[PDB]
Amino acid sequence: DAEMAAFGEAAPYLRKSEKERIEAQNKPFDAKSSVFVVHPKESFVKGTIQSKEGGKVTVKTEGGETLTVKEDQVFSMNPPKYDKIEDMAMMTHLHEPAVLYNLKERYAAWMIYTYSGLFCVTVNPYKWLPVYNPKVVLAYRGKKRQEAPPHIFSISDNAYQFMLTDRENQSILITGESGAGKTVNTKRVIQYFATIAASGELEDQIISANPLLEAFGNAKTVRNDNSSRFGKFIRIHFGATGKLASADIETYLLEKSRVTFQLPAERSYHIFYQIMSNKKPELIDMLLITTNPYDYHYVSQGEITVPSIDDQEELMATDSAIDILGFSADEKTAIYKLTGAVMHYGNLKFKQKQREEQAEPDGTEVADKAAYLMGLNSAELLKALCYPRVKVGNEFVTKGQTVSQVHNSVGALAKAVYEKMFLWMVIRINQQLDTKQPRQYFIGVLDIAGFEIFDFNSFEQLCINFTNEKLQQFFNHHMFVLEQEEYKKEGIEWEFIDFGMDLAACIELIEKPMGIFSILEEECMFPKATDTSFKNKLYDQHLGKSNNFQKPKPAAEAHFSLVHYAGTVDYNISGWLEKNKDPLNETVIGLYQKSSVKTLALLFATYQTVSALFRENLNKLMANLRSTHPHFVRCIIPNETKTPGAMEHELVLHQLRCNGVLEGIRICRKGFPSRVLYADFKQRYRVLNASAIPEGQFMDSKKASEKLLGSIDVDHTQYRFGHTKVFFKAGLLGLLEEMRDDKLAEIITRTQARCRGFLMRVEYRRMVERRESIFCIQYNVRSFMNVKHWPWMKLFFKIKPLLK
Amino acid sequence: NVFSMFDQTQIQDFKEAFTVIDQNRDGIIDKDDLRETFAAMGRLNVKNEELDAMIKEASGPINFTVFLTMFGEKLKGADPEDVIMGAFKVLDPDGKGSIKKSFLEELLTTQCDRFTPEEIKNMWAAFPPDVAGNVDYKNICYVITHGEDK
Amino acid sequence: DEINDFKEAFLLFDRTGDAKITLSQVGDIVRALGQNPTNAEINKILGNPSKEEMNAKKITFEEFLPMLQAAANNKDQGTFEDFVEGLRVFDKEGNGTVMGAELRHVLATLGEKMTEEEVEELMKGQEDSNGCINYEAFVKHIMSV
Repeated sequence: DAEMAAFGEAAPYLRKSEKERIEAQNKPFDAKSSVFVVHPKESFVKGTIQSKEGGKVTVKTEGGETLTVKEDQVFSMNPPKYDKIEDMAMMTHLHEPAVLYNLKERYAAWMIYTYSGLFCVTVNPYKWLPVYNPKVVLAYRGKKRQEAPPHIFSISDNAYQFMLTDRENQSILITGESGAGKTVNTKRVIQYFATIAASGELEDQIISANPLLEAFGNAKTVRNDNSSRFGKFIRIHFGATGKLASADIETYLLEKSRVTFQLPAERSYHIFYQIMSNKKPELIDMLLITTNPYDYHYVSQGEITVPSIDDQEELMATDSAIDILGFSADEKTAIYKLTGAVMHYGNLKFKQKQREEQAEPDGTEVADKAAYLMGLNSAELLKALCYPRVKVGNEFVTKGQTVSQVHNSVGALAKAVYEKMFLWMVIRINQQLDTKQPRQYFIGVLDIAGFEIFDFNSFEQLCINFTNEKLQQFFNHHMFVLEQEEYKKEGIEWEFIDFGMDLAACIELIEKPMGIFSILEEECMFPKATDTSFKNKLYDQHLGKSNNFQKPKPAAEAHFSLVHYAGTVDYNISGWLEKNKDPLNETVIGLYQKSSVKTLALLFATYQTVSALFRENLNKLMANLRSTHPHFVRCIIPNETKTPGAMEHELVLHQLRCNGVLEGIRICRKGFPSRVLYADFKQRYRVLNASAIPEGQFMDSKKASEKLLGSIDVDHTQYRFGHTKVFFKAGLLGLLEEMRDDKLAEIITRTQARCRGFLMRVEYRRMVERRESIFCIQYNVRSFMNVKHWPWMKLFFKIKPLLK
Repeated sequence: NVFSMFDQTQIQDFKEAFTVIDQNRDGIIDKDDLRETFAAMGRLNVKNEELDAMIKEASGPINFTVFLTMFGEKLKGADPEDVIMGAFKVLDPDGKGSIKKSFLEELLTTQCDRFTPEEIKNMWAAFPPDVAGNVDYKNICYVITHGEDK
Repeated sequence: DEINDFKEAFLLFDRTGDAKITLSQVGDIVRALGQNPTNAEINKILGNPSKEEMNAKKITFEEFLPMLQAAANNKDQGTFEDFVEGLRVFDKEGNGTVMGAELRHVLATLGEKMTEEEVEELMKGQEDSNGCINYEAFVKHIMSV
C-alpha cells in the first residue's frame, strides 16, 4: 500500500490491498477435511471430505455434489496463507490442482502475472489493462523480483541488471499456443529495452520487420487466418556502457511444406497471393506469371482467397517494409524474382524418355522463365536436374533420374531456396537493426511456438516439437545447475543427477545419425523412394529397438508415435519426402552458386534437404541460447471462447504440461522446495514453543531456528539447515502454520506451560530460603511483646545506655 | 535455651548493667541496691511491694548467674539486633527500602500454623507508624533491642 | 503412591497450618514437584469435578500424591527438541532472533494466556536495550530450574 504508488493505478492488477490480503490469509481453515478432487466433467474441483471408505473417498463439492473417488483422486489444499501467491513454487502443496487453482484465482481478480518457479506465467486478459503503463515501466526499474509483484518487466529488467552485474549475456524465452498472445509480450518486452536504455541522442524498422516476415512465414491456417508458421529470435546488442548498440533478427519456420503443399482449407504463404493480387502490375510481367493462382499448382492446392485479408494492401505493406528495412532494390528485386521462380518450378514438367525409364524435359517454356528469373541457363539447368552429376568414390559419376525423382527434387530445391532466402532476409534485417559501435553483450528474445498436440501431427509438428523438447531440456538443466548451487550455498547434502538427462533419449532418436531425420533425409536421395519406403526404413531400424519409438494405437491415421516429455505424439508421414525435397541435387546448387543473381548466389555459399537446415539453424540457436543466462516466460490462453476473467480447466491444464510449468513443479518437489530464511523463520514461528527460551532468546538469527525445531511432534527429517536458510519438504510449512493457527496453539500452549511450571519452580527456591528468616522474625517479635512489660527488662532498658 | 543464642557481648552488657544496679559492689543485688538505682534515675516514689515483686521472681540471692538465667528465660526467643536485621534484609532482598504491610501480614500467617491475627494487629499498633510507612524494619529492630520510646 | 520429601513440601504450602491444601493450589504445587503440567490437563481430570476434586485433593496428602503421579505419566513431553525450534518460527532473520513485543503479546493473549505480570517476570533482564531477544538462550534459562 505504502509501497505501491509508482503503479498506483495499475496496483490493483499487480497486487491487492493490504487487507484484501489479510482478510484472505487470516481466515478459518480445516486442513484434514478441505481438499481438491478429480472430476469427470470439470477437471478438478474443490470439496470437503465427508467420509473415508478405507481407500475410497466421499466428498462434497463446491456447487454441491457428492462423489466417492479413490485415495489418489484426492489432493490436499493449501492453507489460506497461500491464496494468490506470487510464486506458486512457494506453496507447500505442489500438486496439479493447486497450480491450476492459483492461476485461476488471481485471474478472476485480474492478475495476469503469476510466477511458477522461474517462469513468469502470463494469462491473456482479453481486455485492456493499465499494466503496460508508462508508470510501471519505471517502477520495475532497478527492482529484484522480490521487491515487486509478478510482472514481465520484472523479468525484463532483471535481465538487464544481471546483464551488467554478471557480465553475461541473457535470454528470454517466450512460448505458448497460437492464441496465448506472445508477439504482444515480445513486442512489449522489446519496447522495454529500447526505453530503459536508449542512445538515440529503429523503432519502425523494429516494427516494419514483422510485416515482411509475415508475408513469407505466415499463412491462412484452418485455425487462424494469419498463423505463424513464424518464429523469431532477436539479439539486442547492448553496448559497454549499457546503452543500445545493435539488433539481430532470425526467422524460423514460416513450415517448408506450405511452399509446395497445402491442405484443403488452408493456403500457402501470403506473399504469393499478395503478388498475384495485382496492385503492382509490373511485378506480374516482371515475374512472368499470371494473376490466376490456379496456374501455380504449388500455391493453389488449398484456398486462394481469404475475406478477412486484403492482399492488395499488404503487398504494399510488405513492399514498403522492405525498403525501410534498408534492402537494396536489386535485393528487393531478387526477393521478388526469386519468389516467382519457385512458383514456376512447380510448373516444371517432365516425361519419360522412350524405351528408357529416364526423365526427359517435357518442354522449355517454363524452365526458360525459371532460368532467367534466377540468372541461370535453361539447358544447363534441365540437365543437372535430369542427369544429376554426382561424385561417388573420388570422382564425379553422372547419375540418371526418374520422372518421379525429378518432380521430387525440384520440389526440394523450391523449398530449399525459399527457406534460405527467408533466412537471409532475417539476417539482412538484423543487419540494419548493423552499427559500427562496439558490442559487449546482448539480450536474446526468443519467440516460437510450444509443443502443441493435434489429432493430426505432420512434419511441421515434429520440427516444432523437437524444438521444444530441446528447449525444455535446456531448462531442466539450468534448474539442475541452479538448484545445486543452493544446496551448496547452504550446506545441505543433496545429490542429484541432471534433470535434462531424462530427455536425452528422445532427442537422440530424432537428431542422431540413424535417427528419424537422417532416415528422412537419406531417402530423399533415392530417386524412387516412397513415403511408404521411408516408413519401413524407419521401423526396421527403430522399432522394438527403441523405447521412445512406438507404433500408433488406432483410435486421422498415424504411422508412428514418439514419447516426448509432454506426452505421446502420433505422427503421420505423408508428404514428408516431398515437403522435405523442396537431400539436395548438388549439380543444380552448383548453378545457383554461380548465378548472375548475386543474392541467389549468396544464399547457397555455405554449401540439400529442408530438415537439413532446420537442424543447422536450430543448432546455431541452441548454441546462442547456451552462452546465455536463460530467462523464461510462459504465455497462457484462458478460454477458447475469448472471455476475460475466465478459464477452461483442462485447457489451461494442458498448457501447463507442455509448458514446462508442471515439470518445474515436479523437479521442485523432489528436493527441498520451500526454503525459509532464518529471521523470516523466527518471527513467524517463535510462538510455537517460544520458551525454548533463555538460550533461544539471548540469541542468534540462525542457531535459533535450529534450537526452535527442538519442539513439535514434527518429522525432523523433512527439513535441513544451511548457512542462510532451512530447507523444507512439502506440506510441512503447511503443518507449521496450522500449529501456529492451530500449529501455534501447539507451539505456544506447550511453551507456556514450562514457563508457568518454571515460574513456580523459582517460587519454591524462595519460599524455602525464607523458611528461617521468618522464624527468626517470628519468634523475635513475640519475645518483645512479653518482655517489654517486665520490670527487669524496663530496668535494663533505662540502664542500657549508661553502659559502654 | 537461654545460654545457646547469647553471645559474649550481650552477656557483658548484662554484667555492666548488674554492676550499675549493684550499689554496694558486694556481688548480690538486693532491695537496697534497687531502691537507690531507682532514686539515681529520678524515681523517688517506689513502694516496697514493687521492689519485693522484682526480687520474688528468683528463688535465691540474685547473684550474676541467677540474674543472667532469669533474664535469659524471658528472652528465650530473642536475638541481637544485627541478626534480626538479617531476616528483614532477606525479605528486602532487592535492598535498602523496607517492606509493605500486606506482604508480611500474609507471610506471618501463611506457611506454618499461625502468627495469629490477634498477634498481628497488636504488631501494627506496637510496631507503628513504622509498620505503616516503610514497615520500618530498621526502626522495628532498634525498638525491640533498645526499648519502646527510642 | 511413593517417595518422602514431597510430603515435607506439602506443609510448606499449607498457609493455615491444617495440612489440607486447596483444589486450586493443586495446579500450582504440581508444577514445582519435578515436572510440568498444562492448565486444561489439570482442569480435565479430577479438576473438572469441583466436589470430587475438593474431596480428591482439597485435602490431605492422600489425594495430592495420586494426582501428582497421574501428571508424572504424561511428562515425557519435557523433550526440548520442538521447543527452541517453535520459537525460531516467530522471528527468523539470521540467528535465534526475537522481538520483545511478539513474545510478550503471543504469551499473554494466545492459547492458555499468561498474566502481563508473569510475562514481564519471564523477561527478567534477558531482553536488554536491543529490542531483539536471543531465543536459544531463553529455552536454556527457562528449562534451567
